[PDB]
Amino acid sequence: PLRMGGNGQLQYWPFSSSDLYNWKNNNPSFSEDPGKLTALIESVLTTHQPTWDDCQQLLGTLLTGEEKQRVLLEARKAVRGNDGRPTQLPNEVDAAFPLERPDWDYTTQRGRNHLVLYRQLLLAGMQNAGRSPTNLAKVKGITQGPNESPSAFLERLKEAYRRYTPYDPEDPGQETNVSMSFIWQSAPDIGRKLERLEDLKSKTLGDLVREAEKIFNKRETPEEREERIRRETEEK
Amino acid sequence: PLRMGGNGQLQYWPFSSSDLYNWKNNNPSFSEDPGKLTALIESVLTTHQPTWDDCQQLLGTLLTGEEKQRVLLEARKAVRGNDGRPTQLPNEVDAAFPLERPDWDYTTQRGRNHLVLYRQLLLAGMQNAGRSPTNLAKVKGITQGPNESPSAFLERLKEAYRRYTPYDPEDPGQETNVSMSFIWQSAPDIGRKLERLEDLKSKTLGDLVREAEKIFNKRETPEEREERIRRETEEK
Amino acid sequence: PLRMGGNGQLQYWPFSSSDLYNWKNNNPSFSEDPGKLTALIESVLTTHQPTWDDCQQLLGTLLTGEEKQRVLLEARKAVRGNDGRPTQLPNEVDAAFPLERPDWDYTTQRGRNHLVLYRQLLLAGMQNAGRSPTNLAKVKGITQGPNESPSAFLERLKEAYRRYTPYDPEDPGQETNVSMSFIWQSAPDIGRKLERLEDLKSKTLGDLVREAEKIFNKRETPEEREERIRRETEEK
Amino acid sequence: PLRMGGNGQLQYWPFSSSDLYNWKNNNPSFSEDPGKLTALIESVLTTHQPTWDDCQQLLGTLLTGEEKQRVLLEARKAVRGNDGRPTQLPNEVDAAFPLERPDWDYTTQRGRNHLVLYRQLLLAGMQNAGRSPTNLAKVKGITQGPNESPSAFLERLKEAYRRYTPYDPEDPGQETNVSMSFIWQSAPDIGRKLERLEDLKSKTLGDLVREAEKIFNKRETPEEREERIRRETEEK
Amino acid sequence: PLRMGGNGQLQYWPFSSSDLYNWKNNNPSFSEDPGKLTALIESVLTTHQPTWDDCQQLLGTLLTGEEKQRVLLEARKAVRGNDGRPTQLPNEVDAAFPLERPDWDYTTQRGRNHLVLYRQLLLAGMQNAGRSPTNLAKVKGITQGPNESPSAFLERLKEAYRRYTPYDPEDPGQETNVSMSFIWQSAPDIGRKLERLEDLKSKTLGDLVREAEKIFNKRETPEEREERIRRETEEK
Repeated sequence: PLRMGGNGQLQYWPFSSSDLYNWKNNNPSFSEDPGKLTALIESVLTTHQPTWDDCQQLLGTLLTGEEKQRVLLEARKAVRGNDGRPTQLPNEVDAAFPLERPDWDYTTQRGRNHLVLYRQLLLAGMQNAGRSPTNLAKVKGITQGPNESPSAFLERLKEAYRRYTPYDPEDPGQETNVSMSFIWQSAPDIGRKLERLEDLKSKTLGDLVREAEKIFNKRETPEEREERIRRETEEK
Repeated sequence: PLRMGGNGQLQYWPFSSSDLYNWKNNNPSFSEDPGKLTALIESVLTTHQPTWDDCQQLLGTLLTGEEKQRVLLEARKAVRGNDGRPTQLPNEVDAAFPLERPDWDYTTQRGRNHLVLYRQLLLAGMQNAGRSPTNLAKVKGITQGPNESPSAFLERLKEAYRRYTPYDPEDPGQETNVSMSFIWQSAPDIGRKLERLEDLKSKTLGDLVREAEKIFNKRETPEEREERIRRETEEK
Repeated sequence: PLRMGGNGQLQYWPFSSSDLYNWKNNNPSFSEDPGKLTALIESVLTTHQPTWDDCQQLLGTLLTGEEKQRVLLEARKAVRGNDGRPTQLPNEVDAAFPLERPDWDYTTQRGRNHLVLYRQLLLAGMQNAGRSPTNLAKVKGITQGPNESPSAFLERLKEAYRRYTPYDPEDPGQETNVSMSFIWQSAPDIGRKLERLEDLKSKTLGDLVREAEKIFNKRETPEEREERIRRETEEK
Repeated sequence: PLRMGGNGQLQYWPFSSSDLYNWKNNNPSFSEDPGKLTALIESVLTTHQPTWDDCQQLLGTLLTGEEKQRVLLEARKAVRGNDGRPTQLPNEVDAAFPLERPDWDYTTQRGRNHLVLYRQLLLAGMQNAGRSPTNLAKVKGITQGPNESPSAFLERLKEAYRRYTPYDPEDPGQETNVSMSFIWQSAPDIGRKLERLEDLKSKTLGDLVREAEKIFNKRETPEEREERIRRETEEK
Repeated sequence: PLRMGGNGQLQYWPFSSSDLYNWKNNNPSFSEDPGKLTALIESVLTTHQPTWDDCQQLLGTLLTGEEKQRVLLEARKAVRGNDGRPTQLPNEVDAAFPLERPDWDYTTQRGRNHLVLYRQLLLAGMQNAGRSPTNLAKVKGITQGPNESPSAFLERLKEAYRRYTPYDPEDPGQETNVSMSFIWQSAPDIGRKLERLEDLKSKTLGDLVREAEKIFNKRETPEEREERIRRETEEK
C-alpha cells in the first residue's frame, strides 16, 4: 500500500496478511459471484493505492490460478493506444499492463501515472472476466425461511440476482421484477397478504419490505400460541 | 480515517477490514435493533473522522442494501437550507449529502466543513431510519435463566426495551417500569423475595439488582444440596 | 489513545475495536470478578493514555449499563475538594468527573491535568464499585481435577479467593490459609502425601507446589499401568 | 521488518506475531509442499525487508527444526566466491550466510548489501531444500467432488501437480497433460461430455473449464428433479 | 514497546493485546515446557525493547502467579555486584531488578542501561526458574501415528526431549540418542526398514528422516489397496 505521508511524500507498507485473508474469507470466490471480489478490489485499489507488487498479492490471494489468468488476459485486452482504440501491439500492451515486474518508481509522476493506468486496467480486466453464467432457477430457488426476516430474505434474493442474472436488482427498471419475486417467494402467509395489499402497483420494494415486516413482526410467539392452546378448553 | 498528524496536518489511512467486520459481527443488524449500529457509527464518525469514501465503506459493510437506502434517503431528508428549514431543492440536497463522490479536499476548511455536515447528516439519517417496530411481547418474554445472574438478566431486559419499545430503559422516568418487569420476570425464588422487600417503593433498579444477587449468591451449590440429601437420613 | 509523538507532541488515535473486544472476551464480567477488569483498565489507563471519549468506550464496552452506572457514581463520590476532603458540590464534582463531554484539550497542561485526575477517579470508582459479594463455598469448591497440574489448580484456587473472598491470596499473611486449602483440595493421593511432609510448617506455597508436582509427575502413565497389568500374570 | 521512512531513512519494526502465525496456518508445511511457503517467504523477503533476526523468526516460525536445518545448509551451499563459483571456505561461507547474529548495520550500504545477499541465499536455500518427493498416484487421486465446481477442482488438481510432481501445471508445455487429467478426473457426466467436444485438440485448459461449467451449471437442481419425479405420473 | 523513531529518538507504544494473547495461546504454559515461553520472551525482549511496565505485562500475561514469582526471585538472585559476584544486598538487588516501578527514563543513557540490565536479568530469571522436571517415560511415549509424517513425528519427539529431559535434541552429541529413539518409535514398518539400512551408523538424523519418508511416501493408497483386493480374484 501507499499513502501520502505527513511530509508530503508517498510512504509504502506491505499489506497485512490478515487483511488479505479476511477479504478472501468474507467473500464468495470470483467464479461463484464475480461482483463481490470485483467491488472489494475496486475499493482497495483506491484506498490502499497498491503498487504493481501489491496488485500481484491481491490477485494471487483472492483469485485461483485460472481466475487470475482470465483477469490478466482481459486486462491486457483492455489496453488502448494513444488513438483511444484497442491495440494488440506487444510493446504497447506490455508497457500498460506488464506481466513481469516493471521499473515504476512511485516517487515519480511517470511511475504514478503508470500505476494509475495499471489499476484501471486491472479493474477493467476483472469486470470483463466476470460475466457470471446466468441461471434463473437459482433466483427462483431463494425462498424465505420460517425464521428469516423479510429484509434478510430480500438481501439473499438480491444476491442471487447479482450472481446468477445480468440484471442489477438495484436498478429502478428492475424494481417491479424484484418486487414480484419478493412477493412470490416470501413465506406463504406473508406473500398472500402482500398480494392483497391495496394499491399494490404503488408499493415500492421498501414498502413491500415494511408490509412484510408487519406480518412477520406479528409472528405470534411460540409461547403465546402454546398458552392459547392450553387455555383452549375445547377438548376434541 | 483521518487523524491530526505530528506535523499539524491531517493524515489519511483506510479502515482495516478487521475493524469493519468486527463491528458488523459484534452487533445485531440495523433492522433488528437500529440503536446498536447507530451508536457504534456515531462513535466512529468522531474517532475515525471518516471521509466520504470511508462512510460508504461503513454503510456498505454494516448495512444491507435496503437499510443503506433507507438511511441515505433519510439523510437527504434531513438537509436544511440556510434558513434552517427543510429543503428538497436538488442542488442544496446534493451539495450537503451527495450520492456520488464529491470533490471535498480534507486539507481545506471548505472540505472539512462539508465532511462535518455530511457526518452529521449521516447520523441523522440513521436515527430517523431507525424507528424499530414496537413489540411488547418481546419485553415480556425476557425471563431470567436458572444460571443467569441478575445483572446479566437485567442487561438482556434492557436490550429488549431498546430494540422493541420506544422507551429508553435508562431514563429516570422509566425506572419503576423496568423495575416492575425486573421483579416480575426474575427467577421465581428471586421475584417472590424482591416483591416482599420492606420499603419496596424506595428501591432503585440498582438496589433491586443487589437484593437479587444476595438471593442468587445464596444459590445453594448442587454439591451442597446433594451432601445435605445424603446426610438426610430420613428414608421414606 | 494518546502517545508522545516523535516531534515531542501528543498524538491521538482511536482504540482498535479488536483490542476492546479482546479485553472483554478474555476476562470475566465486572460483576463476576471485579478485580480482573479493574486491573486491566488500570493498566490501559496508563499505557494507552485515553482521553475522556476513550474512557467512555472502555467503560461502554467492558461494563454493562448497570455496572458502568455504579462505577460512575462511585467515581464522582471519590472527588475531593482543594482541602483534600470529599465534596458533593455539583460544580466541583462535575469539573473533576464530568458525565458529559468536557472541553479538555490534551495539548494544554490544563487539559492534561484534568485527564490525569479523571483517570485516577475512574480507577477509584471501579475499585470502590467492585466489592464482590463473599462466598466461601466457592473457594472450598475448587478441587484439583484428575489431569490438572498442581500449578494450574493453584491458579484456579487463587482466582476463587480473589473473586469470592476479601483476602488477597498473594498476601504473606494469607500463605498458610491458601496452603491449607491447597493441601486439603488437591487430588487425594497428592493431598495425603503433602500432609505427611516432614517439617510441613516450613513449606512455602511454592514448596508445596513443587512437592505436589513430584507426585503428579509420578502420574504412572496409563500405558505403563496397562503393561504392568498385562505382565501381572496373577489370574484371579 | 524495514521500510523507507518519511525522512528518507530506514525504519525498523518487529513482525506482528499475527502475521507470522497467519502465514503458518494458511499454508501446508514445508515438507508437504515446499512451493507454498517458499513463495510466501520470497514475497515477504521483499515487502517486509527483514533483518537477519527477522529472518530467524520467519524460519523459526514457519519451518520445523529439521526443515530449517536443511534450508540453512542448503543456503550455505549456495554461497559463491568472487569468481562466481561455489566455495566451502569457512570465512566466505560465514560472511555471506552467518549462523550467528552478524554485526550488519542497515543504516550502512555495507549492511544493506549483506542483507540483500543473505535474503537471496535464504531463498536459494529454500528452493534447493524443497525437492518434494514425486508421487503420481497423488495426482491421479484428485477427483472432482459431486458438489465441486470445475474451477475449484482444477485448482486442487494443479496443487497436486505442484506438490507431488516436478512439473509446473502452469507451464505451456504441460497444458495438454493437465488437460488430460482434468478431463479424465472430472465428474463422470462432465468428463464424458468434454471428451466428446468438437475440435477437442483445440481446447485450452480455460476452454475446458468453461465447457465443464456449462454442464455443471446445468446441475438440474434437486428441487427441480424432485418436482419432475412428482409430476412423473408413470407409476411402476 | 520502544523503537528508534525516524527522528533518531526512541518512540513508545503499548503492546497490542492481540500479540500478548497470541503468544500465550500458541505456546505451552511455562510449567509444562519452560523453553517455549523463555525463547519467545527472549526474542520479544530484543525486538520489542520493552520498558519495565511492558515487562510486567509480558510476565503477567504469559505466566501464572506462581510462575512469575519464581521467575522474579530467580532474577533477583542473578544480580551481580560491581565485582561480578552475586549479591543479596537489598539496595543493589532493588536497583538492578526493582519489584516496584522504577524512575527509569528511556530518553537517558542511564535509563537505557538499567533497561538493558533488567531485560538481561529477566531472561536469566526465566532460564533458572525453568528446570523442568525430567521424565524419560514421556520421551518413550512419543510414537509415530499411522498418518503422521516422519518429519512431523521427529518434531514431536524433539519437543518431548526438550520438555522432559535435560538433553538438547539439537546438540551434535545427542544425535545418535535421538536417532535411536526415532528408529525405535517410528511406525513399525518404517522402523524395521530403518534398522536394516546399510551403513546405518553413517546415517544422520536428516538421512533417517529422508529414508523414513521414502517408506511413508510408499503409503500404498487406500484406494490402491482396495483396487488390488478387488482384482484379487483368489476367492477363499
